[PDB]
Amino acid sequence: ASAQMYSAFDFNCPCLPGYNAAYSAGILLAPPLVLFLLGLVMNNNVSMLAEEWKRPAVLRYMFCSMAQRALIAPVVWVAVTLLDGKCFLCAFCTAVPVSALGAPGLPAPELARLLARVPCPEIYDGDWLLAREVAVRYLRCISQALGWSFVLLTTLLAFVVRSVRPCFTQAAFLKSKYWSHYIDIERKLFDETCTEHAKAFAKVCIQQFFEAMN
Amino acid sequence: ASAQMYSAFDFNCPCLPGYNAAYSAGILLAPPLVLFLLGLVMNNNVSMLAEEWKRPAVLRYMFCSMAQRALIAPVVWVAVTLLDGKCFLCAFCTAVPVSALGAPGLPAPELARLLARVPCPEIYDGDWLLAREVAVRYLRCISQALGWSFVLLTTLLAFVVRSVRPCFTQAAFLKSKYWSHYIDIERKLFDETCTEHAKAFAKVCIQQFFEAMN
Amino acid sequence: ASAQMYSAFDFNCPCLPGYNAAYSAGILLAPPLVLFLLGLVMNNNVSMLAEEWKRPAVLRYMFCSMAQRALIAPVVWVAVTLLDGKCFLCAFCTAVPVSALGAPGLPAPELARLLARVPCPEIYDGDWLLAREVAVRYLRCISQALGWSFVLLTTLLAFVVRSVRPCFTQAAFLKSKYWSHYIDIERKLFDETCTEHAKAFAKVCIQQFFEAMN
Amino acid sequence: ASAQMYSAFDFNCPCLPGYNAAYSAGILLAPPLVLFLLGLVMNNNVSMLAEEWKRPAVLRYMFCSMAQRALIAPVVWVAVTLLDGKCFLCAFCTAVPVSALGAPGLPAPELARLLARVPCPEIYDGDWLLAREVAVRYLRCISQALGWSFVLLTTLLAFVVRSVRPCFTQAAFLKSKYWSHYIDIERKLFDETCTEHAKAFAKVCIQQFFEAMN
Amino acid sequence: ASAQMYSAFDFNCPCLPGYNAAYSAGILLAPPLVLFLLGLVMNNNVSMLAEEWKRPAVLRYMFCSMAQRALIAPVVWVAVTLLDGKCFLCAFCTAVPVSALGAPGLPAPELARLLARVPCPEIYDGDWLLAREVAVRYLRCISQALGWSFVLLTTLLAFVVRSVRPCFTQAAFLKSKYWSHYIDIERKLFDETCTEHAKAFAKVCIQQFFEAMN
Amino acid sequence: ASAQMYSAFDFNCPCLPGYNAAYSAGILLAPPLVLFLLGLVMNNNVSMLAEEWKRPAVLRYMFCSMAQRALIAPVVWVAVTLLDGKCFLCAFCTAVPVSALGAPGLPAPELARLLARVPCPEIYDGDWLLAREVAVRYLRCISQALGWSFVLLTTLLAFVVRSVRPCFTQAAFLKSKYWSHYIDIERKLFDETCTEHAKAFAKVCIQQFFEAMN
Amino acid sequence: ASAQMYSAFDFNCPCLPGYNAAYSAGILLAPPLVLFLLGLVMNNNVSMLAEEWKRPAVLRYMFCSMAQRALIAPVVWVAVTLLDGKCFLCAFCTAVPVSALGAPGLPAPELARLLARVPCPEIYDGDWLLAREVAVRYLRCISQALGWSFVLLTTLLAFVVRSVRPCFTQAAFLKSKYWSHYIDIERKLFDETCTEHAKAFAKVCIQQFFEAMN
Amino acid sequence: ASAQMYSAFDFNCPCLPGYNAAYSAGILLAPPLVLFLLGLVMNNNVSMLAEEWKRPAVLRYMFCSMAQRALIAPVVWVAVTLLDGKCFLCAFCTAVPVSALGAPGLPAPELARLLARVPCPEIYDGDWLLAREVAVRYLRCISQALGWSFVLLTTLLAFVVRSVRPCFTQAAFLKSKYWSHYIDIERKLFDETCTEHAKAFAKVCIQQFFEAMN
Ligand SMILES: CCCCCCCC/C=C\CCCCCCCC(=O)O[C@@H](COC(=O)CCCCCCCCCCCCCCC)COP(=O)([O-])OCC[N+](C)(C)C
Ligand SMILES: CCCCCCCC/C=C\CCCCCCCC(=O)O[C@@H](COC(=O)CCCCCCCCCCCCCCC)COP(=O)([O-])OCC[N+](C)(C)C
Ligand SMILES: CCCCCCCC/C=C\CCCCCCCC(=O)O[C@@H](COC(=O)CCCCCCCCCCCCCCC)COP(=O)([O-])OCC[N+](C)(C)C
Ligand SMILES: CCCCCCCC/C=C\CCCCCCCC(=O)O[C@@H](COC(=O)CCCCCCCCCCCCCCC)COP(=O)([O-])OCC[N+](C)(C)C
Ligand SMILES: CCCCCCCC/C=C\CCCCCCCC(=O)O[C@@H](COC(=O)CCCCCCCCCCCCCCC)COP(=O)([O-])OCC[N+](C)(C)C
Ligand SMILES: CCCCCCCC/C=C\CCCCCCCC(=O)O[C@@H](COC(=O)CCCCCCCCCCCCCCC)COP(=O)([O-])OCC[N+](C)(C)C
Repeated sequence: ASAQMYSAFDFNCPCLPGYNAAYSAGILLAPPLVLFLLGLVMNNNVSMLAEEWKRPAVLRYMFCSMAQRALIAPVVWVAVTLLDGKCFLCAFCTAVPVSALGAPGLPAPELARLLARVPCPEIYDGDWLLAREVAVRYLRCISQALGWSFVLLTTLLAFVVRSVRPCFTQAAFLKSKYWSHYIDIERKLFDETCTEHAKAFAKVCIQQFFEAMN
Repeated sequence: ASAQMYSAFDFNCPCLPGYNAAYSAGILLAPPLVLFLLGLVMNNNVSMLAEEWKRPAVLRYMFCSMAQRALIAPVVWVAVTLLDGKCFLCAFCTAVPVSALGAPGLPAPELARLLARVPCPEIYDGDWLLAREVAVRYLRCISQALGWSFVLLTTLLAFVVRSVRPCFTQAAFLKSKYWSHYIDIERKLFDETCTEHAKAFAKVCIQQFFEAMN
Repeated sequence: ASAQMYSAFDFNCPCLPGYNAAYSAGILLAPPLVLFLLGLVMNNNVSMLAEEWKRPAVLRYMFCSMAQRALIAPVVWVAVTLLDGKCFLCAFCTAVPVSALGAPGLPAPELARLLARVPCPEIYDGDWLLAREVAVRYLRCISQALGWSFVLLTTLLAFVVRSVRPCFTQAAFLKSKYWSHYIDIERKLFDETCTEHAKAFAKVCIQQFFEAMN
Repeated sequence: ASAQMYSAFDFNCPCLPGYNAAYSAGILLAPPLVLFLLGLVMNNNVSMLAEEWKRPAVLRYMFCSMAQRALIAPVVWVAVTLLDGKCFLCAFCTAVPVSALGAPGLPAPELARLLARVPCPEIYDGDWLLAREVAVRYLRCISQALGWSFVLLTTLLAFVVRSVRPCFTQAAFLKSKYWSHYIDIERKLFDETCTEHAKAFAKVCIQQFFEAMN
Repeated sequence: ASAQMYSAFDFNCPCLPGYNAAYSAGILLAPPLVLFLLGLVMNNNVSMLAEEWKRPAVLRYMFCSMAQRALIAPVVWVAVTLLDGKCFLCAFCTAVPVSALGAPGLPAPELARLLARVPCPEIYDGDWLLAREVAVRYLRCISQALGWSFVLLTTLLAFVVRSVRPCFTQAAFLKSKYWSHYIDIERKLFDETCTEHAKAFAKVCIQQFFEAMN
Repeated sequence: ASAQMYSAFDFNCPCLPGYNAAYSAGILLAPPLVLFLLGLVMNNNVSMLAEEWKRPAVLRYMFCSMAQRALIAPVVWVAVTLLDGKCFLCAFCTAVPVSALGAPGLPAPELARLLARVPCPEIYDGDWLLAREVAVRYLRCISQALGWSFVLLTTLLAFVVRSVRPCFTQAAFLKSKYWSHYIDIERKLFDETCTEHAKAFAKVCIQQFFEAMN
Repeated sequence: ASAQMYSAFDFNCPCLPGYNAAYSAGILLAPPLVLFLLGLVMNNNVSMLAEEWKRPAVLRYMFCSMAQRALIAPVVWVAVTLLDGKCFLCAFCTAVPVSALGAPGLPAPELARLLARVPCPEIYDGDWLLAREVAVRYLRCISQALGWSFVLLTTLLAFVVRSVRPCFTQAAFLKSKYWSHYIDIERKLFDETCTEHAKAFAKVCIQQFFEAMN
Repeated sequence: ASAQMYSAFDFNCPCLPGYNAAYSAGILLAPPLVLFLLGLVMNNNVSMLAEEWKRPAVLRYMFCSMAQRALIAPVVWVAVTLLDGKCFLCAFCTAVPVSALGAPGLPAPELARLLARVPCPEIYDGDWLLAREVAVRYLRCISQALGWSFVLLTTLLAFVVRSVRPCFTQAAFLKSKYWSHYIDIERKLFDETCTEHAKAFAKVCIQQFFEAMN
């Protein structure tokens, strides 16, 4: 439910020397933060939970669970961005070593107005000190290697929580389990009494509804 | 049920210096207002609700509920417009800084008749003071950043109503729950009596229908 | 069941100065009128309804209902025509301000024989006083804005009938409800007697059908 | 089951001055007549119906019904032909006003051998007195307007038969209803007796079929 | 099950002056004759039927039925050939009036070696006395008109057999009906006795199959 | 299950004067012979059938049946080859009458090295005595006519076996019918005894499997 | 499950005079050997079978069965390779008769460095002694003929094992049949006892699980 | 669940002489290691297993099983990389024998800056000592041969574990089987008691929920 957005969600990368960090860093942080606290609003175990959490048990449970199953969305929508390589080229294009690993120099301020124009766009000035195909696929390299290094740092970190017992014990987990299926039971518990008691005054008001004219 | 309309619904953007604000602001406000008060007409809990709401309980409920589930359509059809970037370029094209972040100047009134012609269309005059690919993807940038900032302002705002108790208490919600499944019950309550009582005069009039000729 | 016709139903727009109003206004009025009184012929509650409606109750009901559910087809097939913009350009092409918002003039009658040739077709004469891409997408603008203004005038108008009680009361609606499922009941009421009574003379004539030769 | 034939069924339009009326009028009349009396052969209530209809009741029913449900095929396969515009251009191409609404004249007989060559084909002679794109889309206009005027003349006419009582009364309709489900009942009536009586001589001849060798 | 073959079944039309009649008339007669007596071999009511039909009742039935339901395949695979127009152009290309309705003449035998080369192929000699696009779409015209005239001659002829009583009476049809479901009954009649009697010697030979080693 | 192979199974046609007969006749005989004796290996009524068929009843049955239902594969994969026309052009390309029905002559041996190069390939030498499009579509003609003549010779021949009684009588067919469903019955006959008798020693060995440690 | 791999599995054919035999013979032997002993690992009747097959009955059965049903994969993935013709051209390209059936000669070692470059690749040197289209489609011929000759040698060989009794008798086949459905029976035999006995200590440990706090 | 990632997961191959080994070896090791210890986190038999595995039976089981079924993902995502040939060309491009099997030499350091630019990219310098199509499809050869040699080394190695008894005996496997379906049984064991005991205080608190106002 994350990578599908990346198919049609376009990317812009404004080639202006100094706004790049914004639009670059803007797209890598916002969707995670919005995806995180959006799926959290979907789990129905949230509403009353913060209600009684301010008056002064299960105080350390029923919040770690939501924190886990709702924290899979951001970590995937932040890894797929790195592996593509369009979010990284847009940002650090202004800091590629020119005279080496690219020869002649140029003035300082105008150069930033030149090298900043070497993402994907077809408005790049061209020849001097750099060929566009050589600049890219070098920054795309550093992203993907830095990318895979990220997911190792997470998937390994997902091996301790599901293998160690942070808040997984019979202190409140078992007790909180007692809250599991009472509420939905209360849905079909009072509903039968509610639906039945509605039948009490049903026939009473229904008097004129039987027949008369027909 | 919102983004699907944006697939085939064309966009025009009339390159005339002064009507742009209309056609731009026209398309960003109308569909929300029409989508809002259209889904509201779909919920069957609306008809009698305004009926008795003028004679002088549940006065503060049964209207907030409809206001919520029917207010998801506009907020999505107003975010997708920003992220695309065709509604914003059409409007503020007349206020892009020319001499900087774009050099030679020109007369005032004719310039508005020139810069106003730089959306998507292929009738742009061209060279002076601006390249068309540089104008766009700078306004497309400001939209998307302003766009994501919008949805954060909403999805976070969708975290207080579903986590705080605005009109969520046992004052009328429980009482209004008693109105929940009586009406549909009344559908199949009098129907059995109605369908049965119809069988009363059925055999009476059916006398000549048994047989005679055959 | 309306917009699907607009996919393959071609459009012609004859570039002749004076027939345009016909073929333009012809296509915007006829399909509504034919769609309206066609779906009306589909509701089975129509046949006897006009029968007894001329001899001199439910006189103000059982006709407003059909008038509603069968009046959704035209209002949609008349909004989709405006939003496209091909029905409006074909008509008012002869009244676009030339010397402004388009320079040199020309004779009166021949001009109508020129400006009338600027819809979609690729037979337009060309240069003088107007560029074809500038004429269109200005009339396409006025249509869409006028279009959305239409649907607001209707969807809002669809909020009073479903929220006010024009003919929605227990004067004949409840009485007319008594006619609801008697007729279809009469279908399977006399059918069992008819199908049964057919079995009366069945065995009588079936005498020679048992066996003899075999 | 009508418009589908129009997808792959090719059209020819022989550009010969005098056969056009044949091939034009030929394709607009034949498929209706063949579609009409073809679906009539499908309704199983036809066979004996004409049998006893010549020896000298239901004499005015059981033929109007078939005449209705089998007369929907032609009226649709004759409207779709008009709206397309390829059946009309092929016919009246020889009678388009040349000197006006099209300038120099020509000899009479050769002209018919020229104007007759202006349907779709790419063998048109060209320049004089008419541009091919102007001839078509003027005759295509007159067809579609004449087309929609047709379907109004029919769909309105389909509003009197389903709203007036031509042969819809309890004179023979109810009596003819008695013939409704006897015949199919006679199918499974004698079949059980036939299938059963077959079991009579079944075991009789089956004597040598039990066992002996095995 | 007929027109589907016409999709991939290629057509050749050998442009040789004198073999055309063969390959043309060859493809219009053979598939009907093969389709006719092929579906006839599918109806299981054929095998014994010709068996006892030579020793010297139902003598005039049980053969007309097969003759009808198996004669729908050829009549459709012979109409679709005409309407296409590739079977007719291939044959009568040698008899198109040249000097009229097409000017200069030529020698007799070589002309047949020229006009015979004007089907679809792109090896036509060209200019003299005929343009290839004018020859075709004139013979394609005569086919389609002659084609529709055919299907009228058949579908009308299909209105007398299903409306008159050629061999539809209670002379052998009812008697032959007695043969309808006895045979398939005999399938599951002796099968139960056969399957049962097989169980007789089943346990007898199964003696060593119970157990011993295990 | 035959024509599907002809879709992707490529064809080569080596243009060498003297190997053509091999690769041509090679592909028309092998797949039939392999398809024939392959489907024969699929019918489970084959294994023991040849077993007891050599020791010295049903001797003339139970082999004609397999010979029929397994001989439908080759006759279809040998007709589809003719109708295509690529198997025939590849073979008899060396025997097309050149000086007539095609003018100047040439030496004998080199000519065979030329005319042999006129299948589909684009390495044909060209001009003299023959145009490539005229050679093909003449041999493709003779194949298809010879092809349809084949299938008539078979489908008609399929009308005598299914209408005459070659080995269709109550001499061994009825007796062999007694072998029909005993074997599969023997599958579920001893299986119940086998599966049951397995339960004998099941509980005996299962002693240590109940419980002890747990 | 074999030919599907051949769709996307690319082929390389390194045009180097002397490695061709390796990469050619490498791809024709390995996949068979890996497919053979891979499907063998899938049949669950293999594990214990080799276990007791070394300590010193069914010694000649239960291994021939696996050898058959798991030997269908290689024989198909080795026939499809021949019929394509890309595995054979890659190998024997260095041994095509040049001076005949292809004229001028050349030095020995360099020639091998030339003729070795005439597979599919577009780096072939060209003119002398051979045209690339003539070399291929001659080796492609010898493969396909040699290919079909292969499958005849196998499918015929598949007619003796399924028609003769190599290891098909009541010596161990019937005895080994007794091992057929005991093991899976043992799955659901001890499972019911295991699942039941688990219920023994279930209620014992479940004491504190009933209720107390709630 | 492995090869699907290889469809859209792009590949970069940065043509810089010395980073190639990193990006090459980086992509061949990381996904295996991440796929391995990711599927391991999916098997629910892992959590408590490491818990009690540190306090100082089944000590040598319940870890070999997970090690097997979760070690199929890496071995497939490491074989598909070799067979493609894009991971190997990217690495060893700097060590292809130039003067042989490719003539003139060049300086040492610049040469590495040239030969390193001969993967897929279209920035290769060109002519001297090597043609790009000859370099590739020679390294692609060595990969595929080395590739198939790999999978033989594994699939054969997968024949001993499933045919020998490493940890497959009745020492702890049978005992560990006793842990198989108790836990899920404990899910629906205490749940019925938990769901039931919830019904204890259900009616107690439900007192005010029956009726009063209605
Ligand atoms: C068509 C569909 C497309 C498919 C996509 C294909 C491509 C796929 C590519 C890659 C797939 C990678 C999968 C990753 C592993 C997922 C599991 C996981 O992580 O769960 C853990 C998450 O919670 C944590 O414990 C981690 C928290 C670490 C902090 C990270 C900061 C994030 C904020 C951003 C700031 C960054 C700033 C720094 C910027 C550098 C634990 O929760 P869980 O509930 O126990 O997990 C259950 C695991 N299970 C589900 C298997 C059992
Ligand atoms: C193929 C399909 C395409 C998919 C699209 C993919 C792209 C998706 C992109 C983005 C997705 C973004 C999702 C947003 C969050 C939705 C939820 C929500 O907001 O609900 C809230 C809405 O009601 C409110 O409380 C907000 C009201 C704020 C006022 C906004 C003005 C709007 C008028 C316009 C004037 C603007 C003028 C100013 C112009 C700047 C609360 O109601 P709820 O019932 O409690 O919500 C339940 C939430 N749940 C559903 C999860 C539980
Ligand atoms: C993918 C699919 C494609 C879809 C197509 C999309 C395009 C659609 C475009 C258009 C759709 C138009 C629909 C038309 C209305 C149909 C109903 C109707 O007409 O029934 C009537 C027909 O019988 C009559 O009463 C009319 C007879 C008039 C005579 C006409 C001459 C015809 C002969 C030719 C000579 C011409 C010579 C003159 C030449 C100028 C009455 O019968 P009914 O049984 O009561 O009808 C029930 C109606 N109901 C079904 C709703 C209840
Ligand atoms: C994707 C699918 C493609 C669809 C195709 C779309 C295109 C469709 C185009 C057209 C459709 C046309 C349909 C035709 C009508 C069919 C019905 C019929 O004819 O039955 C009759 C046939 O038997 C006869 O009575 C006729 C015999 C006349 C002799 C003809 C010679 C044929 C031999 C050749 C020598 C020629 C030599 C002369 C050369 C000039 C009677 O039998 P029935 O059992 O009572 O019929 C039941 C009718 N029902 C089925 C409705 C109830
Ligand atoms: C997408 C799918 C593609 C569809 C394809 C579309 C194209 C279709 C085109 C054409 C379809 C043609 C169908 C043909 C008829 C089939 C029936 C038949 O023949 O059965 C008979 C076959 O057995 C025989 O009796 C014939 C034996 C004659 C010997 C032929 C030599 C063959 C060896 C080669 C050497 C050649 C050397 C000489 C070279 C010149 C009898 O057996 P049956 O069991 O009683 O048959 C039941 C019939 N039924 C099934 C209807 C009841
Ligand atoms: C659309 C879908 C695409 C399809 C793809 C098509 C292409 C397919 C192409 C090829 C398919 C190849 C299949 C391989 C066989 C799989 C089975 C197997 O191996 O299981 C074994 C794995 O565990 C082991 O025993 C092997 C461990 C060896 C160490 C390898 C190092 C790996 C680390 C990397 C470092 C490398 C460093 C060195 C670099 C050179 C045993 O476990 P099992 O549970 O008993 O297996 C059951 C087998 N069964 C499943 C049949 C019963």
